[PDB]
Amino acid sequence: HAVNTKAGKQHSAESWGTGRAVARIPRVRGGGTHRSGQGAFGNMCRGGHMFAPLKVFRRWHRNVNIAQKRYAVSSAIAASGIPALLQARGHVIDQVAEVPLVVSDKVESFRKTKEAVVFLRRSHLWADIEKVYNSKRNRAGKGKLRNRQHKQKLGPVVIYGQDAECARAFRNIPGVDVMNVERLNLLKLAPGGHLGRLIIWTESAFKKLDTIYGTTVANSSQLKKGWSVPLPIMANSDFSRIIRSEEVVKAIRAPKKNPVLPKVHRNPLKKRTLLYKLNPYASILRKAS
Amino acid sequence: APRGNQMLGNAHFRKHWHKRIKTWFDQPARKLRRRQNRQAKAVEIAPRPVAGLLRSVVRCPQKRYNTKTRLGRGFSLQELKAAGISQAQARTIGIAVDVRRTNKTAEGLKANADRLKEYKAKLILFPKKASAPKKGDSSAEELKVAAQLRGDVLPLSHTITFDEPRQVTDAERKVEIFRLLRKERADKKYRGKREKRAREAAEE
Amino acid sequence: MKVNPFVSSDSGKSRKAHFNAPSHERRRIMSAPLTKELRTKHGIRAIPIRTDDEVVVMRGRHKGNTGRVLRCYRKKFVIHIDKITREKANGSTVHIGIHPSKVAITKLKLDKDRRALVERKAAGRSRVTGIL
RNA sequence: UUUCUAGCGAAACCACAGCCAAGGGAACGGGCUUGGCAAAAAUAGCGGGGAAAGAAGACCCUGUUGAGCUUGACUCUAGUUU
RNA sequence: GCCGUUGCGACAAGGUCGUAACGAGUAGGAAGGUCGUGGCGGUUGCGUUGAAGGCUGAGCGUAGGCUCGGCUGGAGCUUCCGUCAGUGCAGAUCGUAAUGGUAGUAGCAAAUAUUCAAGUUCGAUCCUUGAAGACUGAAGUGGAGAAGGGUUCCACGUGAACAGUAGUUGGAUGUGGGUCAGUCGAUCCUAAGGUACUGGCGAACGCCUUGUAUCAUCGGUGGCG
RNA sequence: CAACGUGAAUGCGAGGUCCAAGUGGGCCAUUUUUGGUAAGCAGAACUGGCGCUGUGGGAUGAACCAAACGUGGAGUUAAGGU
RNA sequence: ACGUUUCCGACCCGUCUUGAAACACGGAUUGCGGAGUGCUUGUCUACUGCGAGUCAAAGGGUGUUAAAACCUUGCGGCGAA
RNA sequence: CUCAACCUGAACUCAGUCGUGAUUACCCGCUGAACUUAAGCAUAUCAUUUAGCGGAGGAAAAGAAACUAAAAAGGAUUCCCUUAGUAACGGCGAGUGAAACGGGAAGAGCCCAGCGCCGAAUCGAUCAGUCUUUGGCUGCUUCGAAAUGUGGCGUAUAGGUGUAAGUUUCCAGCAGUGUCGUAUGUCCGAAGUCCUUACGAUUGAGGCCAUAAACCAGAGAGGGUGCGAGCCCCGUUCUGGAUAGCGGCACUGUUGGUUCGCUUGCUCCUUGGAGUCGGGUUGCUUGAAAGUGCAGCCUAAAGUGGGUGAUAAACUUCAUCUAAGGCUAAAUAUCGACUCGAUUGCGAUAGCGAACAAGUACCGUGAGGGAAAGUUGCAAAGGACUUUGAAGAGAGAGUUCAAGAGAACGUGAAAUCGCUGGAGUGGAACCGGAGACAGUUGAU
RNA sequence: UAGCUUCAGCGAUGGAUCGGUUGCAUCGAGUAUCGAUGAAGAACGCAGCUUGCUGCGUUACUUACCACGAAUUGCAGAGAGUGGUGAAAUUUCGAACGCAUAGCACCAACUGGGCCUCCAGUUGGUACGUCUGGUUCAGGGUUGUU
Repeated sequence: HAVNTKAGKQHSAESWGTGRAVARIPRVRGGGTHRSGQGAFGNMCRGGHMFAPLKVFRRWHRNVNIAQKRYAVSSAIAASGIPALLQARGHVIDQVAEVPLVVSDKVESFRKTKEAVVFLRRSHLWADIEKVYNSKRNRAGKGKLRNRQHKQKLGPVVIYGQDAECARAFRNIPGVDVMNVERLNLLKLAPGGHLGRLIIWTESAFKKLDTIYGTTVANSSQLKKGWSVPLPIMANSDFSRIIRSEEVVKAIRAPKKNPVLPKVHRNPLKKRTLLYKLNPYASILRKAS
Repeated sequence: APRGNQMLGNAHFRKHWHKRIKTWFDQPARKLRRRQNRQAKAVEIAPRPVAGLLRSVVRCPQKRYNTKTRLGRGFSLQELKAAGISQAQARTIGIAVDVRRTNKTAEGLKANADRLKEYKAKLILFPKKASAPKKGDSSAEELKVAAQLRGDVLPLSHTITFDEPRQVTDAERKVEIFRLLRKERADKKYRGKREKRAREAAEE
Repeated sequence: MKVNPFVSSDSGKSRKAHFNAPSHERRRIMSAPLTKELRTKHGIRAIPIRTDDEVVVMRGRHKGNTGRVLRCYRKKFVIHIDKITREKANGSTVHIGIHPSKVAITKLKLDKDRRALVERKAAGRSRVTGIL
């Protein structure tokens, strides 16, 4: 997107200089029309060019490291297998049988949205689609005027291994995406950059997963030359278990409290008990007196 | 006013560069257009290979590249004669002819001769008139297998091979490699001066 | 979702086409649905409304009223129905424009061309319903 | 003419506003300090003050800012002679 | 006593708490901002039983600002997470639009001058009629034209605007009408001069000469027909 | 290599690297001091200030005396005063 | 609390300036608009992936929620003297 | 001196053709600045660029080596990445600045002059036949072009003669048969206006046998309809169907024309562009540096000759092409024109100057300059009628969800201004701190 | 009291803001089509009532043909009217063509004026450069013949 390169610069405008009791901004020339003598060009002027007109050759697209793309896709796939992350992302998986949810290859044979809807409803995934239906709304702002009239929630994504044209059964269901396991899109696996998309795996795709993304052994992937599952920098990722392990407990010292300071300095010169506590001989001296 | 330790500026933007600007927003569109053109050409010239004419094997010119080979413009007349193909026959059969290239070495000639022989072996020739086949013409069950080839015809192989381990020989070990290299350099450098000295001695 | 690359999902383009459509296109735009009985009788779902048809108002402040359509004010995208009128201040009577999409056809004005059109629509409906 | 009346009806200017003495302060205050004082709303004049208004001083200087003109300034050139 | 900064410390926490000292600030540098604005990918919700916008009481926050209440309004708006920016105005003799004091004020004073009765009108210094009194004073405030204007010409209506008062009147405004040529002009001739042809020049659009430069530039009586 | 062991006072944690802003008109005062008849003049030395800074006092004041600043309270004072 | 009345304090903001309340300049009033940006090239710093490697270009293959995503480099850039 | 040729040059309202002038985004040839940077300024830079002139197309231009180079070599042109901010240029200052190799997109080759052979075997008008007639095919038609040479073979890979082997058609139209595309027209399409409720108006809320359920969904894009709609309508999906037309293909038939060739071996013969190249000097230009490209003047060739091999000159090793003649698609550029699809862009002071009777009103003699201006309501239902006034206008009334939506009509801010009530009011007014009053608000 | 200032309420002047949007900006795709057969542009004119805008050209807000199939609409009014578009037509200036450039003049036919040497009307034609051919020519320029 860019503004016209000549926008605001189509006036043969000259400054009046000093001595005319007006600002030295360039002004439209001529007469007989209200435009004559009005400020031109400058960004402060009505009808002038904006400040630093936006250029068409801006840096629109980006180069993204292939290794980092693969890492992100793998991390999204792994996060899709955590029920808590799906709930945090807002998917309704209250009654879902299992996560990851693998389904038989018959789903790839579907041809009718009626079949697809029946399958979803019996699998107890219709709650997500109902939430999508309730979530459809009007987008706020100028986006309405720009072919982005509505905003609605995202539903599950069905991943297939061998397309028997099964996407036709699912296209028309709101919020439901369909993908081929060979070419998995991060934009659909982690919409909005958030982890925990709800995925319906077919048996073929679930089996091909190991072939595509390999394992933790180096160069274990066959369809991605030299790729393998990344290794973690932390083996046990739950912070409380290490802290309360036997070795750590043995090494740790017993907990303490905040050191206690007197805080308030009293006046033993004015009081009796304090002075005697600090110096017991003062009582003897006073007795002698 | 550059300040501190900097690399002196070098940007070439002192011309009215805003008048000459080229963007690449149509790169995927151009990719799709070229794919569509390839598909149209394939339909037009089926079952012939989409790549078109067969190209020759070449050695890259300079010593920085002469250890590699690549595809050439075509086959030399010497190469065609060695392979037993006329220039006209090559033209009608779909073999590129490089009228400018000439062979000065048997190995280079023979590599392309073998390439031509292999292509001729793989070639399938349809009858000029379907009803009446002729000599040299391929057989019917061969024609039934004809399919369009995509990509380069007889693509080259760029795999690198490692020589088999062997034994180190005493003759090899006894050579003075550095002294040999320096001797060759000295001989080339001082050839002319030695010739001048020899001529002067002969005159004396 | 549309798949045709030559069909535009642009709201502005759609609105411009709708509001600058010529008369023959406004004829198609101003279509009305057949009642249930007429739909089972004729085999079609909707037809471009025509003068001298009989309709029943299905929505609005005049819902339930019946009558014959006098005019198809294509310029105003409305139809004037018999007996659906109000009184101006002076006392004169003016028909109230109703959008054909909010009425239902109760009887078709049939002639040679309209019969042919209904036959075409019914045959196409039968074909597609059989395929489905 | 001004003046008063009926009708009609602008503009300049305007940080906020308009009583003084001395003091000190950007060395000449309407504002600050100490004193003199201090009572609505107005009409007609007036030219002391508002360092009054008109104009980013046409004087002087600075700028590695110009332009008209001159020549024994530097570098060129139409033309002309050979 | 409270707020915050700094240092240190406790606690299974991008957090809470404890503790001692500390707290000036132009130019300038950093940090925090559940301060504010507009998009995008997502997420959380509200809405014709009333959104945005607008006016303004009960509160909240050191502040940037925010929440709620009441009234107006009639269709959108919003939480939080990332990320992006045409993201915050008191000034720039800033741009643009509108509005004040001045102020019912300066002023509407050159060209001698108007008065009486009547008419019309809702309404008359100003329109019309009559009577009177003055002026231009024939190198006119008279009667006609050239350039220019273009309907301003004439008739009948006129309510608003305009006629720097007024207006029943008007070069205004609405509706109509109006310019008649053998003899008046143009048309025709050439003047100063312009511009073509050739010719030459010119990278070219095209320029130069109107001249023996260029140049094979024709037309007149008669017979015959 | 063998032995010897912290050798004046007081105070206090120390050292290293990188990136970069603004500034590059200063002015005033005690003392010293050059030009000048002098100057609220021109030019220097040490230190402290104003600039960047409010607060009590000197009626008033950029620099003088006291004293430097989160927001409040009680008590006591500095210079100055009754 | 932008109401009234009392006691104390209280000079008009922005700007250049050693010094502004200045007899220095801009500012009659209000609304809306209004000024460190884009890109190329460096350098440092923070974060992320891999690591003697890393990134891969044009391109090709695929992809119809097809300008995306996914796959793909005897060779090229930087680094390894 | 008569007549007849040729050569040269004319006139024709002679028969039939062709050119002119527009367009600007891209393309080709010329002409050609200064601002600016160098912290001044003249070479330099801006820039071989604004401006000016001419000439085409759907692309243009270029293009089949008088090339790159120095390997074990590549092999027309165009374009991309890289080479590379490198070699190089530069008051060696500011600054400027390529190419080959390498990886790719696309790839297509050819024709003359000359020499030699046939030697007019060639061609235009006109006439007459004939056909599928905005053009073609046949001639004892008649004229003319052409020996100052049209056509055939033939061009550096050469070529030709003879000879031995093998091998031998190709174009254009018409009709049919299918096979496939069409930014080409026209026609055709699944499912609720169901019950209750809300509303001015629903598309808003709830319910519609069933474990899985209102129904359709290969259609839940978009728009319209009284804001909200897959299911009311147009539409959307059917890698949509039917139909008519345009095209491209493949095969059959048929009409016209055309084919003594083509390749490899052997034999003999043969083989090429001049005021051009090159050189001197001058000016411009380039990264091109004792001259990269271009041009003026002088000089002016040769025939294993000529050019080139990036430092000038002789004498030497070679390597590589063949200048001074010509044609040629694709990859590439470009929204100026016509037709389309989109968007992290603007939302009426923004976005094009122009959302609207916008290049309009208006201004200038002229070149030229150039605005402001969006919104009643779902529907005009646009306020009948009564009443005062000459009228504007007002008081009633009516329409409407609503008119305080009443025509300059959605909302309706601030500045500014008028009224009613309260309170203050001695040459400013505002303001911070602290009370009081009036007032506001809370109290299981 | 009035005036002035201020507070609360009400009302003016003004047109900000908010809410979309047949507009604009940018990106991408497909195609190649101006003119003497008169272009681009300009002028004038054309409707029952219609100034402007849009459309059109004397057949003038359009004729014919083909598809669809009942309207247009402000008031009238009477295979409609829309779309496509292959037939017909397409005013005057304008490269602009008879010469000039806001005017006047030549050629041929035909028609009317009674006849026509004179008038009037209609039709067709008369531009520059250039190519091919045709006709009529000029020159001791070269040559042949009497």
